[PDB]
This record gives sequence, C-alpha cells and structure tokens, in this order.
Amino acid sequence: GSSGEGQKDLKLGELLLQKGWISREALEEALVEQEKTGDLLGRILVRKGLPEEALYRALAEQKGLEFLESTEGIVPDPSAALLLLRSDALRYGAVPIGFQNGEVEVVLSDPRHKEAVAQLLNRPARFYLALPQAWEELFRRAYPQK
Repeated sequence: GSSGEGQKDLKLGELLLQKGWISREALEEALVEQEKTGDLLGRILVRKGLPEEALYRALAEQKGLEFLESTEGIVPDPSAALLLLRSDALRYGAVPIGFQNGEVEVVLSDPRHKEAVAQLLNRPARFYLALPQAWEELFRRAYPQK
C-alpha cells in the first residue's frame, strides 16, 4: 500500500465524491468506456445523461479557478479588450470582462494553458472557468463587430 498514482479519472472522481455529486455505479459505467477509448472520463459521464457544467465546475476547484455561472449577465469593458485582443483570445481560449480588484477578470473555458498565459501576460490578471457554450457567446460580446 501507500503506492498510488491516480489518473485524470481519479482527479474528477475524488472531487465529485468529496461532495457526493455522483455515485460509484455512475462512475463505473463511464470507466468501461475509458478502458476502450482512453479519453477524459468527464465526457463519458456527461454522455451517460449527466450535466456538462458539473465537469467544468470540478475542473475549477482542481486547478484553483473560480467557476462562472453563465455569460448572459456580463458587460465586457472596452479597456479589458486592450490587453487581450480577439486574436489572442481564440489562441488561448480567454476573454477579458473588466478591471476588478486591481486585476483584469479573464474568463477561459480551456484554462489548461492558464499558467502559460499568466507568464506571457506578465501583468496582474485574474482567471475564471466557464463552459465553452457561454464562452462562444461572450467572445462575440467582448469582441463585437459593426
């Protein structure tokens, strides 16, 4: 014993189990597909009829980013777009929304590169986690076109 590893499955599982969001049986149903595909079990769970948002919500605590509810109730500032352009936004899956607490709130549905972006920016920025569904609609609100 005391010789563990824990893969991406464990990372989702432990988190869900911490709050008791899903049950062992639901995890096992998805685990069988992961054994044949090797893909991220999170999608497998969602494909069994589970909510997609619950995957993003877990990813938020596992990376230490606050999860975002939706984007319909947001007003992206013009000043926010001066640090993150629409070109850079799609390159890193990030969209700024405004200056808050002396930092700039940036919403990302793919924070996999959050730490890379933090270094590249080399300026005080804040990062949140949202679904790609809300992100696509917000990207157009922050970067509109006449």
